[PDB]
Amino acid sequence: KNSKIFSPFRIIGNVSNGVPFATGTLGSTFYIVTCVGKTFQIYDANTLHLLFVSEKETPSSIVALSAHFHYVYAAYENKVGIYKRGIEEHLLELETDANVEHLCIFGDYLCASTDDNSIFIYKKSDPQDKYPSEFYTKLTVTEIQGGEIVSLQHLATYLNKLTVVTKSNVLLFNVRTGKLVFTSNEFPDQITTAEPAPVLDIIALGTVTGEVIMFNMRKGKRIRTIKIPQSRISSLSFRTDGSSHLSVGTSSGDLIFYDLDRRSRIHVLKNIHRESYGGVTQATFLNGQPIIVTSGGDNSLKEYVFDPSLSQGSGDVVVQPPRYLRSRGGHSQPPSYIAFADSQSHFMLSASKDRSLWSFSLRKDAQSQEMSQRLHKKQDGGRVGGSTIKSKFPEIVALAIENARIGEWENIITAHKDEKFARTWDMRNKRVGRWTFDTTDDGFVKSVAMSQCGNFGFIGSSNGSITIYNMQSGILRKKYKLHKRAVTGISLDGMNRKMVSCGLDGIVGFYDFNKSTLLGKLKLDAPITAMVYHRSSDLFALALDDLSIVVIDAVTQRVVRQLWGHSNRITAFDFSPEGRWIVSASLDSTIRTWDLPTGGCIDGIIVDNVATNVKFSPNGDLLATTHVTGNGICIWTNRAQFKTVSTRTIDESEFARMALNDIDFNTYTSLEQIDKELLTLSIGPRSKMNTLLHLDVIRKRSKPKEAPKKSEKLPFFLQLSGEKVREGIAHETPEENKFKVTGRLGFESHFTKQLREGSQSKDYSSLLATLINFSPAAVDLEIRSLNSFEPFDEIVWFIDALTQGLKSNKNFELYETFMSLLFKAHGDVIHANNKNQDIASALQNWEDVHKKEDRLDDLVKFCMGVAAFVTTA
Amino acid sequence: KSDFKFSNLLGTVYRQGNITFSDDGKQLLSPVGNRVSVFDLINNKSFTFEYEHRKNIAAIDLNKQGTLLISIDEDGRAILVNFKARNVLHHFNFKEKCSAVKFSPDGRLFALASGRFLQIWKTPDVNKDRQFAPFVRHRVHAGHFQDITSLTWSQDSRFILTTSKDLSAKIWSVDSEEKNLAATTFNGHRDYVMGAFFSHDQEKIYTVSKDGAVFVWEFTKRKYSWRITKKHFFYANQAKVKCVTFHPATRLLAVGFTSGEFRLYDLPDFTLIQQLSMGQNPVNTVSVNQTGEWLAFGSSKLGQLLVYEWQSESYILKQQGHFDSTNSLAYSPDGSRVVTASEDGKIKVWDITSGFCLATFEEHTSSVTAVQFAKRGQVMFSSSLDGTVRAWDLIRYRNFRTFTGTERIQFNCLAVDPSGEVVCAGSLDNFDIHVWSVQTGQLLDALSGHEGPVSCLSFSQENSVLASASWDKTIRIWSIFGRSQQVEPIEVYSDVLALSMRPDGKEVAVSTLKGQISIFNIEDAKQVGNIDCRKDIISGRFNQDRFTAKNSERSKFFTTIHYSFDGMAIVAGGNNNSICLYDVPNEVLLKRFIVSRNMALNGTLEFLNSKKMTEAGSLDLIDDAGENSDLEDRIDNSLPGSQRGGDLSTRKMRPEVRVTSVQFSPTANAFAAASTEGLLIYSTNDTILFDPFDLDVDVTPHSTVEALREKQFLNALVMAFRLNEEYLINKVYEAIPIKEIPLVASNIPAIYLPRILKFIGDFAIESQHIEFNLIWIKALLSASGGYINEHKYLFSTAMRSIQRFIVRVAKEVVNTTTDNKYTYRFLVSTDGSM
Amino acid sequence: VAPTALKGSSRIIGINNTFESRKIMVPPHRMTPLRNSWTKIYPPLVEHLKLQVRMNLKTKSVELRTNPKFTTDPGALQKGADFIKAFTLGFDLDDSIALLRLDDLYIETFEVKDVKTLTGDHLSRAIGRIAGKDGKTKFAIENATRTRIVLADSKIHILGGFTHIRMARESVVSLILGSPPGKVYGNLRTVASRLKERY
Amino acid sequence: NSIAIDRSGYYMATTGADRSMKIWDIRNFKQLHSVESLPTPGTNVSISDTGLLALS
Ligand SMILES: [Mg+2]
Repeated sequence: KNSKIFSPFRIIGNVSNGVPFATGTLGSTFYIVTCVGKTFQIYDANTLHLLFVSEKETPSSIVALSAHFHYVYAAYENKVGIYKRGIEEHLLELETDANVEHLCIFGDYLCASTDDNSIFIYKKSDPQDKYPSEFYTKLTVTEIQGGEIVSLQHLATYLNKLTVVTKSNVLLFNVRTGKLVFTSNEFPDQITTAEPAPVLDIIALGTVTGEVIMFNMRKGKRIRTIKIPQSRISSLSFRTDGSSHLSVGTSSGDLIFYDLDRRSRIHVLKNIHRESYGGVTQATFLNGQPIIVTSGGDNSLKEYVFDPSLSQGSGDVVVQPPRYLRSRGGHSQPPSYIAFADSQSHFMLSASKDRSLWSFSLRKDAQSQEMSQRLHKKQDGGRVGGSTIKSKFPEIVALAIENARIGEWENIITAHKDEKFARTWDMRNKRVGRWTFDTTDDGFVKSVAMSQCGNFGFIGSSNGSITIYNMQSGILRKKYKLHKRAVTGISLDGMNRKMVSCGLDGIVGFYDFNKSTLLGKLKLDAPITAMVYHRSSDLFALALDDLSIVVIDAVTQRVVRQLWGHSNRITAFDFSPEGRWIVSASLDSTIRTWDLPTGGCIDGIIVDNVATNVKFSPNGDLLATTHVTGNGICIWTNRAQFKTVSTRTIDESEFARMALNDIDFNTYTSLEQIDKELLTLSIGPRSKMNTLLHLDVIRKRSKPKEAPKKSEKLPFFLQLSGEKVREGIAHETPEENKFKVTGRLGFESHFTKQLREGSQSKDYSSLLATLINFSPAAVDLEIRSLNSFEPFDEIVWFIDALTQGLKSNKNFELYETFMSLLFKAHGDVIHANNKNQDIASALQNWEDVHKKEDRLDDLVKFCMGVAAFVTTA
Repeated sequence: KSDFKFSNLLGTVYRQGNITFSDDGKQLLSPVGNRVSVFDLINNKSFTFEYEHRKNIAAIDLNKQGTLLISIDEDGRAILVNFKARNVLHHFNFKEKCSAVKFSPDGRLFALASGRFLQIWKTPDVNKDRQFAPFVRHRVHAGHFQDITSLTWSQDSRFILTTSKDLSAKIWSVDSEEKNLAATTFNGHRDYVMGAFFSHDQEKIYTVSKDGAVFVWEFTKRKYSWRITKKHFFYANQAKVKCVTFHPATRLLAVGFTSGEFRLYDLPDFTLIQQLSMGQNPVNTVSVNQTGEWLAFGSSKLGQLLVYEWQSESYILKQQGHFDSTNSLAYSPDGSRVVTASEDGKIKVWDITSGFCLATFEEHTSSVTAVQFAKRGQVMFSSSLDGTVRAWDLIRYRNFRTFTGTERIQFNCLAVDPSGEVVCAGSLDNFDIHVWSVQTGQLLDALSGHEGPVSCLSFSQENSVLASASWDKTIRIWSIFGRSQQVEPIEVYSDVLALSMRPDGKEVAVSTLKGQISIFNIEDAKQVGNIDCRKDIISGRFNQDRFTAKNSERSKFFTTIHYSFDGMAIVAGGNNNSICLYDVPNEVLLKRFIVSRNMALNGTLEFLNSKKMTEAGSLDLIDDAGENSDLEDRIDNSLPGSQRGGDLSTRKMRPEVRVTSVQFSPTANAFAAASTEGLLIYSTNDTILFDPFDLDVDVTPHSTVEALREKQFLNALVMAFRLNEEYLINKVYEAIPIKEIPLVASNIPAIYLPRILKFIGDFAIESQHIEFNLIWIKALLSASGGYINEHKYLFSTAMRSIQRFIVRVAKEVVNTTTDNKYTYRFLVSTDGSM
Repeated sequence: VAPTALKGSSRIIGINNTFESRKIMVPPHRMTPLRNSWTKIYPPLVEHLKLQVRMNLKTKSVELRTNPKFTTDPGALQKGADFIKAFTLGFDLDDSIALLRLDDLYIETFEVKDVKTLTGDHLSRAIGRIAGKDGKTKFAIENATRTRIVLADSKIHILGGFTHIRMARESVVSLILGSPPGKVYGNLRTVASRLKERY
Repeated sequence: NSIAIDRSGYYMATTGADRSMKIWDIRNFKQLHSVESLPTPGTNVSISDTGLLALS
C-alpha cells in the first residue's frame, strides 16, 4: 500500500465534513477549528485564511472537537488527542472499547462521554499544567438515572459541576466527588442540542419537535418556551454584543433569529445549507461581536453580520436583516474531472457531480474560486432559450485547457452528460464563455481537445463525427467523418500537423491537419476508451477494453509498448511530464506506475477507494488524484524528484496477495580506463594541467596592484600560532642519525620517504598515487625540493617514477606536466651532468616510453586535416 | 529539440545580501538579484538554481552538511531547497524584514533575526518526505528594542549572540534550562552594533559598533560579571564599519568600511595584518572560509565579488558584473566564450562553464552597442555611440585598428564580412551605411538609398551580400562585391527593427513593429513565410503607467531575433517579459519562456495589486529614500528626463525587464539572452526527457545489454539510439572494442549519424577517454565524410563541438608532450660544462 | 571561568638534549646574556610549566626538575629543556619563548662539514655565502622560509615549523655546495609565495 | 530621544536610549529625579498645562 514514488501530502478544497466546528479565542482574535474526515483545519475568523492543519491523519474519523486557547482536542474512536499548533502534544487513551462521542473542557478537568453512557474524567497532574493528562475517575449514568447522553456542558460559576444533558432530561454531576447533586424533571420530547446562555444558571435546550427551552438549573424550573412547529433544532447560540438575540438552527437548513426581550422574530435566513447534507450543523455567535458563523455538511463555511440599525432612534425595533459577509467552500460531491490550469502548480480545475466547476489553488486556499456560469449576451441579438429558473449546467464529463492565448479569448472546452454540445470557459475571467460548439450529427459529446496554439477546438461525437471550431469566433471550419462508432479521444501534435483519433470501434486514424488527409489507419483488437497524447515525445497511450494500455508512436504509426496486469477497467491515466512514466488507475482499487523504457510496472498502490482520475503536475513535483468518495482532492509528492527510483519490475504475485544496479537506476559511470594501451587523462578538472605549467604568471596577475600596508609590530610566527584544520604542505609534521641533504631519518617528509621506499621496492605506484593528490602549489614545491646534488639519487628516482607512470597510460598529462616542471627547476643540473650514467640511463628509459606516445599527435593532426576540410569544402 | 531549461546566469556575480562559503571551502554561494548562484572554484564549474523569488534576495545560509539551503528575500519570504537535488522543499513567509539567517553548527536549528524578535526554528530533515508544515518552531525571543542587525552562533550550538540597532548586544541560550548561564545585556556602544562574536575558548566576547569601536568582554572580578577589559578603535576618518566577520580559530577580524576599504585585525592584540581598497563603493558583505584563509567580499554598487587569500596576498577571484547594462552578446565561433557590451563602455568576455570575466577592455568612451566576431574567431569588432568602430585581436588583446566616420556619427549596428576584410556600420542619425576596409582602415564607401535610419545589418556567410533594414519600411540587398554594384529593395508593411540571415545565405527574417517575423528569399526577393507574434508576446504594466497592459502598445514587437544554426528555428526577444522560440518551416510557437519573475523590475507583471493605490496613487511610486538612515542613500543625483545611458541612480525609475539580444550556441543546443539581470543561458543539456526514435516492442534496455553480451555491437549501438537514452548510449559506446570500431562506424545507418556526432562532442569535452574518442572520430569522418559534406547545416553544431574538443584539449596535450620532446633532446645532445 | 565555557619528544633536533631532572650546559659566550636575560627566563618556566629551576654556578649549567606535587603536564620538563637550549644555541629570547608558546616549532642543527669537507678559506667563503654582505642573504632566507637562523661560525641552527625549516635547510646547503646565487634568491621568491598559499 | 518643558519653564523631562528618564530643574540646573530603569526606552515625553507628565 506504501508507494516508493508517491506519498500523501494533503486534501485540497475540503472545508468542513459536517462535524460541529469549534471556536477558540486567542486574545482579541477568534479562530475556527473544522473537521475534514481524518484531519482538522484551523481557520482565522477575521479573514477565513487557513492557518494550521494536523500533521498526521488520525487512525479513525474525528467525532468531536473542542478548542481552548492554543490547545485543540480531537476525539476519535476511544482516544482523545491534544494538539497545539497542529502538532500532537499528548494522547489521552481511554480504557474501554466504547467510542467517545462528546467532549468538554472546563478548567483543569477534561470530560469524555462514551457511547455506553459512561463519562470519563481526566485532571491536571499539577495546577499550572497546561492540559489535563492524569486519570481522575469515571462516572456512569444508568438508564434509571437518564437516557443517552446528548452533550456535556459546563455552566459558569459552578464549582466542579458538569451539566450532563440526556435525551430524557438534564443531570448535574459533581466531578470532584462524583455524586449526582440534582436530576431535572423529565422532558416529554427528545432533546437534541444544548447551549449555555450568557445569562447565569440558564441553559438552552433544543428538542426534536421545534421547542427551545431556557431551563434554569438553579431553580430547577422552565423559564421560557419557544415553538418552531415542524422543525428539528440542530444548533443554538446567543448574541453577546449587548442585544438579547438567539439564533436557532434547523436540520432543514434554515437559520432563525429571535429577540428575547421583544418576543419576536428578527429574520429568517433560508436554505443557507442544503437540507440533504444535514442543514445547519453548527451556528455560533462570536463572543461579543455582531457576526455569526455557520457551517453544514455541504462542505461550506459561511459568516453573516448584523449591520447597525438605520433608525436614529428605537434602533432595537428596526433591525437590519443579516448580511452575507464571507465564506469558503468546496464541492458537495466527489469531483468527476481534474486538470492542471497552469504550467506551474498554482491552479487546478475541478468538476463534480454537483453541477459546479471550481478553480482550486494549491499554493493557497484563499485563492480558490468558483467559475461563474453567467452567460454572455448573444451577438446576434436573439433571445437565449433557457428555463427562467436558474439551474447549474450538467456535470462535466470531459475537459481540455490551453494557455497559449489566455486572456485573449476562451481557452477551455467542457462536455456535459447527455448534452449535444460543448460549452466554453475563460480561465482569466473565471466565467463561462460566449461560444457553444455543436456536434452537428445529432450525437452527444464524448471527446474535447484543443490545439496547442489555442485557436482550434475539436469535439468528438458519439456518432463518429469530429468537428473543428475556431475558439476566437466560434465558427465551424472543418468536419472529419471516419469512425462509425463513438470517438473517445482526440489530440493534435505540437506542430499542428498530425492529428490522431480513437473510437469505440477500436480504430485509430492518423490525419494531417494542414492538408486534411487521412495519413493511415490502424485497427486494434479491443474497443478504445481513453487517450492521452504526450506532445514532447509524440507517444500516446490508449486504455483498451481488454485491460491493456497500448503506447503508439504517432510519427511511425506502430505499437511500441503494451502494458498488462490490470484486473479491471482503467478509469484514468496520465503521462509523466518528461515522457517516461504512465500512472494509471483501475477499478481493482490500485494505482500502477509503468516504466515506458522497460515496459513493466515499477510501483503499485492499493487505495481504499477507487481512483477516478490521476494527473501529474507539468513540473513533475505533484500528483493529484480524485476518488469515488471524498469531496476533496488527494495531493501526492513525486519522490522521484529528490532521489532516483529503482526500475526493477514489481512482484505481481506479492502485489496480488496484498489485495546491473546501474541499469536499474538508469545511470552509468564511465570506467577509469577502457583498456590498458588506450591513453587517458586524469579524473579531475582539466585546468590542473594549465595551472601547473603557468603557476607563476597566474600568481603574478593575482597580486594586488598596490602593496598592503601592514603594522610594523607583527608576530613573526603568526601563521603557525593558530589556535585549534589547514592541510597545506606548510602544515606538515615529521613521522617517526647522520645529517642528509634530502632529509635526516625521522625528520624527512612523507614524499621523500615514498620516493626512497619506491626506489628500493622498484615500484613507485604509491608515490605516483600521492603525486596526483597534491595541490598544484604542493607539486611545484616538491619538484623544486628534489636534491640536485651528487650522486643525484633523488632526481634519478623521480624520472623513474614518472617513467613507470607513462607505462600505465593513465593520467599521462599530469606525468608530462610533472616532467616539464622537473626541467624547469632542474634543467641546468641535468644539462651539466648529462654524461653521468645515472641521469642518462633514466632519461633514456623515459624517452623510450615517451617515444611510444606519438600516436596521439597523428590522430589529432588527421582529424583537423579532415574536420577543417569537411566543414569547409 | 525544444526542451530548454535555465542553466546559469552570467554577467552578474553579486547583487546584494550576504555571501557564504560552502563548508568544505570549495564552493561559493553568491546572491545574484532574484536567484542564487554557486561557483565551484576548484573544479571551474558553476550553476544558478532554477527556483526564483518574487523579490531580491536579502539573506542566505547553507548548513554544514551541505544538504539544505535557505534563502530569504527582502519581504521575509523564505524558500528551502535541497542542495544536492536542486529542488524546492518548501516556501515560508516570516512576515517581516528578515535581516540575517544562520544555521546552527550542529545542524539541528537555525535562527532568524526578524525585526526586534529572534526566532529559532527546527530544521526539517532532508531525507524525510515533504509535508504541509515542515518547519517546527522552537522559540521566539523578544528582548531587543529595535531591529536586529546580525546574530552569531556559539560553536557548541548552545548560545546565540544578537546585535541590534539599540546600541546593545545581547546573549541568549537555546536551551531553556541554561538560561541562567547567559541572560546578560551588553551596552556601551555609541552607534549600532554590527557584530558580536565568541572567542575560541568561548570565554571572551568581542562586540563591534558601526563607529569603529571593538570591545573585548571578559568575565572577571570588579563578584564576577562581564566587563570591558580592553577597547580598540578604528581610526577611519569618515568611513563607517559596514560588515564585520570573526574567525575564532585564527583570530582573524575582517572589517569592511563604507569607504570601500577593509581591514584584517588579529584579536585581541589588535595588530593590523593588512588593509586594502577594492573601490570607492561600500563593502556590503564579508565572509570567511571555514579554515579561515579565504575571505569573500561584496560591494553592491558595481556588483564586485572579491575572494582574497590574505596569507599569500593573492586574488583567487576578482569579478565585477553588469546590471541593466548588457546591450549585446556574441558567442565565440566555437562556443567557448561569450562577449558582452555595456553602457559603461567595457567589453567583457565571460567563460560559460566557470561564469567569470576572463578579460575586460575599457577603450570605448561611450556605450558599446553591438559586438560581432569574424568568421575566423581570432578577431572581434565592437561599435559604440562614441562614434567609432574598433577591431580587437583576442590573441594579444590589442585594439589593432579603429574606424571612425568623417561626420562624427554614432553607430548602433555593425556587420563584418566573412573574409574579415570589410566592416559595415549603420547609424540612427545619418541614414547611410558606412563601409571600411579592415586592412587599411580607410572609409571605402558610404552606401546610400535609405530614407530612414538603419536599424540592423548582416552579411550572408555564403553569398556575401549585405542585407540592411531601416525604419523606412524597407529592406535593401546590396551586392557590394563584384564589378557592378546593385541594390534590390523589398518593401514591408511596417518599421523593421531586427534582421537575421540564414546560414545558407538564401533567406532573411525581419521583425517588424507590427509584431511580425517575415521571411524573404534573397535571390527571388519574394516573401516565403510569415509568423504572427503580437499575441504571444507577454508585456507587463509598469507601476507608473495609466493604461492597461492589454491596451498597451509599448512593446508588442521583437527587437532582436536569431536563427538556429540548423536553420529551422527562430529565437526572438524584445523590450518585454518573454523570449519566444518559433519554428520556421511550420510557423508555429515551439515554446515561450518568461525572462523574469521579480517585482523589483518594473515590467514583470501584467496585473498589479489593487491594494497599492490610495487617493494619492500607487504606493510604490512614493519615494522613501529619506527614510534611509545613511546620507548616501538619501542623496538623489537623478536627472529629470533621463531614460538610459546612465547609472541606476540617474534614471530615478525602476529598471524594466527587457531582452536586448539573443543568440544560439554554435556548439551546443542552447541559447543565451542578454537582459537587465544578465545573460540567461537556457540549455538542453540535462535531457531527462524520454524522446525515443523509431521504437519497436523488441527494443528494450534489457535487450541491448544482451546484444552487447552476445557481441552484436552494431545492433547494440543502433538499439541504443532508438531508445535515445544517454546512460544506455554511454555504456554501449565504451564497451565496443578497438578492433571493432572501424567496422561499426562504416555500418552506422546514416539517419543516426547526427546523433552519434553530437554525443561524441558533448562526451569528449569532459571525458577522460581521449584516445578512445579520437579513434572513433577518425573512424566516423573517414567513413562518412562525404555524407557530412553534402548536408552541412544539419551537422554544423555537432561538427564545431568536435573541432572544439580536438583544438582545446587534444591539441593542448600534444603541445605539452612535443615541447618536452625538444626540451629532452636539447639537454642530452648538447654539451654542458664549466 | 566564563558562564559560556565549553564542556617527551624533543622539539630540537640534531642534538640529544635529554621526579625527573634535565641539565643544560651554557657555553661561556652566553653567560652574560643569560645573566641580564635571567630575570625574564625563569618566570615562564616556574609559572606556566610549573618546573623547578636551578643553574649551577660551579658547573655553569642550567638544571631543571619536574615537581611531583605541582607539575601537571608530563611534557613540560622536555619543553622547558628545549626552551633553555634555544637560548643556549644563540636565538634571541623572544624567538626562544616561541618554543614554549607553540607546539609545532623545531630547531634543526647541522654543520658545514656535514654538507661538504671545506677548510681554510674555502670554509670561510662558504660561511660568507650563507651570511652575505651585511647578512642580506641570511636575512632573505629567514623572511622567505619564515624561520630564524643563527649562523654561529660554521654551526647553523634553524628555528621554525617543519616544512619551513626543510626549505630553509635546502637554501643553506645549496649555498654551501656553491650553487650560483640566482637559484638561491630566485627560488627563494617562489618558495616564499608557494608556502603561504591554500593551493 | 525626547525632551519636554512645562508651561512655567521651570521643569524639564528628558528620556534617553539608556532606558532612563530624568526630570531637571532648568531654573537652577539641578537634577531632581532619575528613573534609572524603565521596562523599555521611552520614545516621547510631554507635559500638560496642569503639570501631568506623560510617557510613551
Ligand atoms: Mg557593367
